[PDB]
Amino acid sequence: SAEDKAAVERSKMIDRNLREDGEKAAREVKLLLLGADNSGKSTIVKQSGIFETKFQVDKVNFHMFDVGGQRDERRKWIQCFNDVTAIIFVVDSSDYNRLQEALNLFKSIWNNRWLRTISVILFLNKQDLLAEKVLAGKSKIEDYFPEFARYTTPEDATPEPGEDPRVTRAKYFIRDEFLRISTASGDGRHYCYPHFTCAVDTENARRIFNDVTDIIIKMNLRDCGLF
Amino acid sequence: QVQLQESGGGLVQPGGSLRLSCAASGFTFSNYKMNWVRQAPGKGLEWVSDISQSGASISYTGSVKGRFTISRDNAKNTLYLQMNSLKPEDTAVYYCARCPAPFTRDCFDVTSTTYAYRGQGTQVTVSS
Amino acid sequence: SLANVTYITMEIFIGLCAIVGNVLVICVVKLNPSLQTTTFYFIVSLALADIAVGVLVMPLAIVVSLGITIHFYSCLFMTCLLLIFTHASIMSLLAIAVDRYLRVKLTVRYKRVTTHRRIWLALGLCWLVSFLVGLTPMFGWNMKLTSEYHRNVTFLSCQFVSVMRMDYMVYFSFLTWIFIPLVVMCAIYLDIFYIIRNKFKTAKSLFLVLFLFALSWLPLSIINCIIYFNGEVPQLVLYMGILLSHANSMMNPIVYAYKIKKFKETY
Amino acid sequence: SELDQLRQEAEQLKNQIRDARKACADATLSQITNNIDPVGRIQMRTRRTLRGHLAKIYAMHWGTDSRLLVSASQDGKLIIWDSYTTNKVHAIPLRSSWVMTCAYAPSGNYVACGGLDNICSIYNLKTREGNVRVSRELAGHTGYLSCCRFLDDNQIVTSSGDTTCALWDIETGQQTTTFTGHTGDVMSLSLAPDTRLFVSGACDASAKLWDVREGMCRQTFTGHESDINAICFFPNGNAFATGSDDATCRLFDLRADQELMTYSHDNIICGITSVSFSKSGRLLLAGYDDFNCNVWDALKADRAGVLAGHDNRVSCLGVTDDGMAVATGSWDSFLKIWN
Amino acid sequence: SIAQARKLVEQLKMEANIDRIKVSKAAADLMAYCEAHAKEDPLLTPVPASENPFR
Ligand SMILES: CNC(=O)[C@H]1O[C@@H](n2cnc3c(NCc4cccc(I)c4)ncnc32)[C@H](O)[C@@H]1O
Repeated sequence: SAEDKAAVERSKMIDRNLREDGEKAAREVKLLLLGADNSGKSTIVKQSGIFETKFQVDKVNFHMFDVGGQRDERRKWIQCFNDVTAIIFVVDSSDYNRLQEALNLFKSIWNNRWLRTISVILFLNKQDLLAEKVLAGKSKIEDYFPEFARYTTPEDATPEPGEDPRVTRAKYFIRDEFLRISTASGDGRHYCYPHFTCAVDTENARRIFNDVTDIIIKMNLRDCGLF
Repeated sequence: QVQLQESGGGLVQPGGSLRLSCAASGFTFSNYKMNWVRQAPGKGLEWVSDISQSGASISYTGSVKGRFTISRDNAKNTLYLQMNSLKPEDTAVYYCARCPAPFTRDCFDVTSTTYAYRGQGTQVTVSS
Repeated sequence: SLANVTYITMEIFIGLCAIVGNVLVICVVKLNPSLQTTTFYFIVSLALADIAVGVLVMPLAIVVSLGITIHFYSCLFMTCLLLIFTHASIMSLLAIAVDRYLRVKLTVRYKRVTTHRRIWLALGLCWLVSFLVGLTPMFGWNMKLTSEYHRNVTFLSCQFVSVMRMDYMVYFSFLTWIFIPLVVMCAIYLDIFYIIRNKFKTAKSLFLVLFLFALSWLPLSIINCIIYFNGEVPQLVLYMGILLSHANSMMNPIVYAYKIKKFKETY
Repeated sequence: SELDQLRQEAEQLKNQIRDARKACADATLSQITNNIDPVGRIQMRTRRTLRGHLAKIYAMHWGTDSRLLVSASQDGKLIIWDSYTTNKVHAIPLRSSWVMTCAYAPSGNYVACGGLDNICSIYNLKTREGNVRVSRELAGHTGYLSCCRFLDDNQIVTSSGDTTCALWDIETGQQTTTFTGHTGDVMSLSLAPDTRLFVSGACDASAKLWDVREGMCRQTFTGHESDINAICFFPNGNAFATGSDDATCRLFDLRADQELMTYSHDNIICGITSVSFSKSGRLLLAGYDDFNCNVWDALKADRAGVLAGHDNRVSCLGVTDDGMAVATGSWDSFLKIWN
Repeated sequence: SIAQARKLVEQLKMEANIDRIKVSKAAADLMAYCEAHAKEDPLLTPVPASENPFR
């Protein structure tokens, strides 16, 4: 029992370090960065294998995981991100031809059985490119989305100062396309946080912090039965 | 052996109609949501439509809404795609893609380059 | 003794429901390691207090009603045990409220500062304060100090009125340890409601936990305030107040543990 | 033209293989094993609960001593447990926390891990300094490394998400043999008992039998409908069982080159993450997504029992070499030992 | 794609030229292996608690 006692002491010493490393790991917020190549997801916060971006907002450290170095098939490796606080979904809102691809990918993430407890921080990126595409008039959303013709801007919309009504109607329609999916399934377990961002936007880290704060509050309240 | 066999594609005048058939074998057809995906010349893979396991939840991409009508026959294990009012941008290799897992609302990776549960495709050429 | 028979036969019904219900709480938490979370340490601490009501307060509430001729301090220790384990339930409900307040106010930092070490100290302090509230009459707030008649009285009939002082029950037991937590619990559950609204199914949950506290601890406390102001109270409405005070320990798994989805899934 | 001719020739070859399999299918495993007595109700209970992991466990491998096991959880920790005493022998901090697999060398001197980093990291447990350090990082896979198994201290077959399996030389860190042919990404591999072969299950609903030395795919086994997440070789090496997302476990025989039995039930609609045989191969233990592990009578396709003790997804399942225990890691951050 | 299809055909030629035994013979071999090792299978036949290291 001399070596047996040393084994238990080694195990307790090891279990002590796991508790220390778990507390350190709990201070980090794990985020899944997803999006197409043209989404501009690498320039959201602006701070081989899987690439990790670390940024801190209000003394809270966020670990944003951009999964490069994988094939286009993601039905298996996305199950590794079952316990992330949020999935950061970045969409090239200006690219209408790949909007449906983004919508299908968002629909798969939303309805996946290992991702149905994960709230999605949606970034409708390239709003500057979306604004110049709508004002030009060469590319029409109605060619790619016939329901845009019958679409009206919501009364809850918050247009930017000096923004054209066509641009506001366009970007909120894209938001409602993702929000139609989000409201269709996942009753109160997870929520979508849509944000209109540009390439030169500097408040995306704050936006992730505000949404992750909402997610963790709702997660804590759901544990005690309050939410 | 999961095998999807597209048929019915061919040369069709613009504004014409073309019905595609996807003979399915090697899996329980009624347990899977079925997809149609495109391969335009010089363009990436584009999802066209999906039909649910029962056939109730049907969604099309906006470029084909009002023109394409997807249908399935679980008894005959066949996935259909009625392509009416065909335009020249619809000239593509149309593949019937099966969602990877049964009884799943999510449908991952059907537009991937090397997806497995997808047929060899049929060539639909819409030209004058 | 027609009302006394009905009171005793109903304390057993409240007590047996209390023990059976709250043991099933500590079983589920122990048989599922996933439910050994930060949320259920307050529920387990609440469950231990509620079991203590069923096994140590319910039989002793009968003995203080039968009036058996025992010593003053023996009767005092029995009545003090009625106040230890019932104030432990009240402080555990305050502990849940403060914990639910830290989920809404500490936000992302909740699971970082509220370690297992500081919750055990917090739950231990609550139980420690619970003992020190209940063991206050044992340190000279007993009726022995009211007059020079009670100094020499040994082997009296064990009734609550003859052994416990209304100064402790109104000023210390209700105004310090039941009213101040209730004001805090109302303040916490009104602040939580204004955050879930700023971001019906949430008002219902927050009011229930607060109304059942008030339905269980205000009727007995108002009665003790009437008799302290020279008023009079019927014995049957009084017994209902004592039944309502022990009914909180019975309705706690259904209002706190059963609202949690992980708990309700196993049960 | 040429592509259409090659596709027609491939269809003719597939029909030829199908007809050969049908000609060899005179009877079924159900018919042969109909007269044998059923195994009864196999009621395994949790003997040890390993509670040190603070995140979902993706894989667990037993050591050949049947006492030490390595567990891989997605918190960046490889914990090696003394399963008899629940003592943590080692806790290896991982560079990448997204570990999807772990291997335990038959000598016990090394463990492996891998995942989204696309790197199989070999850790030396018998260092002269007394602390476990990474001995070799195996780079070259262009996708997530899904499974790995040591053949010896110097060779390890690693299956990855780049649709290829690779045989590595740990001393040189180079792929001595790349196993190509799976169209979908490979999810699991199972070394044969003689280590001359290994079967790999992929997301193309096909399992391929590979020759380790020759490097070619000797046999390809189809019959599953969905992604094969799990694969395990029968103890004699002449057959293997697969686990898939189509809620079926299928037993494939190498020498018959076709599926022998399907282990499914109508109330099972969840995929299979892990499969493992008992020492005799009579019991096929399979981990499912319904948080339970159904023990399957491998010869009679009867659900012998249920290992229902996990509150989250069962990701891995391992049976010891002597068959004395079943280790079931899961996504509830606990490993349970059953017998 | 032509090279990928040609490689698939060559692999299928290798797989179509393998000596396959009957499913009855393979089933008999698996059943014989199970019945010859059933006594040394602790999961199948439970061992006494004295010999079980997890008791
Ligand atoms: C905060 N903990 C309690 O209230 C517990 O203490 C007991 N408890 C309280 N108040 C009582 C009472 N009050 C009438 C009365 C009448 C005259 C003088 C006095 I001093 C009191 N009678 C009998 N048990 C009484 C009950 O068991 C409660 O669950």
